[PDB]
Amino acid sequence: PWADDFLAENADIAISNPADYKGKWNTVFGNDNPIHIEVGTGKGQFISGMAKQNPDINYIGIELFKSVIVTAVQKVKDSEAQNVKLLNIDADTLTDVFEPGEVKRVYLNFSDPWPKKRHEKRRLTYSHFLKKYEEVMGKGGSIHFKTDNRGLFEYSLKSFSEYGLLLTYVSLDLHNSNLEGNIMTEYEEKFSALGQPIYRAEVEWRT
Amino acid sequence: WADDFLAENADIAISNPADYKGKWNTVFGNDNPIHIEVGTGKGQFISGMAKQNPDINYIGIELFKSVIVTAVQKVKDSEAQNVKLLNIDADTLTDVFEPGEVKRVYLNFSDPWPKKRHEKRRLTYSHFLKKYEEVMGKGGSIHFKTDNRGLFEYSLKSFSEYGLLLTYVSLDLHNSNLEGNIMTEYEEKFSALGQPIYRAEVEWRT
Ligand SMILES: Nc1ncnc2c1ncn2[C@@H]1O[C@H](CSCC[C@H](N)C(=O)O)[C@@H](O)[C@H]1O
Ligand SMILES: Nc1ncnc2c1ncn2[C@@H]1O[C@H](CSCC[C@H](N)C(=O)O)[C@@H](O)[C@H]1O
Repeated sequence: PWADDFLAENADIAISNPADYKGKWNTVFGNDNPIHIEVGTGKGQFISGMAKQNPDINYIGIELFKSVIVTAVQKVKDSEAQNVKLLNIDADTLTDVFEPGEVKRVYLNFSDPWPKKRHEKRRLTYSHFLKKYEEVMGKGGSIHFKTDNRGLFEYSLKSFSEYGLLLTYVSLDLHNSNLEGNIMTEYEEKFSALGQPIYRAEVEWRT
Repeated sequence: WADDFLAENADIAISNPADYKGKWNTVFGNDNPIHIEVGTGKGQFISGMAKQNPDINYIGIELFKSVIVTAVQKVKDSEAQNVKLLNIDADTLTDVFEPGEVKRVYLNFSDPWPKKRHEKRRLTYSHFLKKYEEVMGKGGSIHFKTDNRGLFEYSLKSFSEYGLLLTYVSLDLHNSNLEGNIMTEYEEKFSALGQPIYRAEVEWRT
């Protein structure tokens, strides 16, 4: 039972035309709380938790795989969170969806590592996407990155440094470094069970 | 008192390094690049890198004379002539080298000084980052490896805040194949129990 008409019925959580609201996302939520976005909201357990945890922040999740954003809309439907919208769009469309400074933070969780050299350009921490984040947040923004992948994290650290961003937080073992209020992602729960360390970085723009 | 073998081996352990500021090419006899290690220890590292790379001039610094003696002995057993050693504190680096005279600085398993009041004693603190810039110029780099998650985590932020560019970073050095890697004494000990060894390379922006 493949369900795509499901996303049309819940068009109040899954905005089927997000480009229309560029510059006007404050009207979409009804308040001017800061908008934080997650670029890879696979299954929406994280975004839902951060919403319930922080009612005074407006969360917008982005997902490319429609097979999995469906699960995300269901978690937002169950959590009854009213400060969560979801976009089934590609990260390259960020500048068509948000005006500079409309976004205040970007959350990156367990993104695809694309280990091969030819696929650096597809990594969500590559300078192309680093630019897209600068273009929607301005220089008053930050990136909150967590991943299990040593390769992707190692690369991301260099990529942040090369782009000129300031490292304000870095953990090389998140579940042994006490972080108050940490919402685990689906991928975080599984690789945590595996006893593998989870890396976390906070990176922000210089001003 | 006494018990110093350093006077007899004054050709490896330079007992007056401030005299040679600006003139270290005369101390070696060539213009091979000068790499320095801060916090040498028993000298296993500096000796290995010297024998491995005869075309680089290595100068190791150590504060405790009890342990630099072991370092001069390892340099004595190896036949490397491109190793000098200084029994001095990292602060006097600007009294020993002219800007641009040093090309790289090696930091291995430095003291972490975990509590906040002793941040200023850490060898990756902005004070020392300046001292390294002042002896290397903008053409220098730092090659840091340590077992300490705390110190590495801090150092990465410290490098970023100071404005240095991260060109290499390993969060598991013995699973990331590094070809020219010479293990330090402390590296061998913390390698036991499989603790991960972190490594970073940072260089100045231009
Ligand atoms: N360019 C892009 N735009 C949007 N989503 C993307 C993307 N590239 C990858 N993704 C999505 O990002 C997710 C990363 S894997 C799942 C991560 C999730 N935070 C978790 O921890 O469970 C995948 O669902 C993938 O399809
Ligand atoms: N400011 C300073 N100047 C010089 N040496 C210092 C120093 N602070 C600490 N040290 C020395 O640096 C060493 C740190 S322990 C590391 C030993 C060696 N690098 C190894 O990896 O095996 C100790 O010998 C300590 O006494």
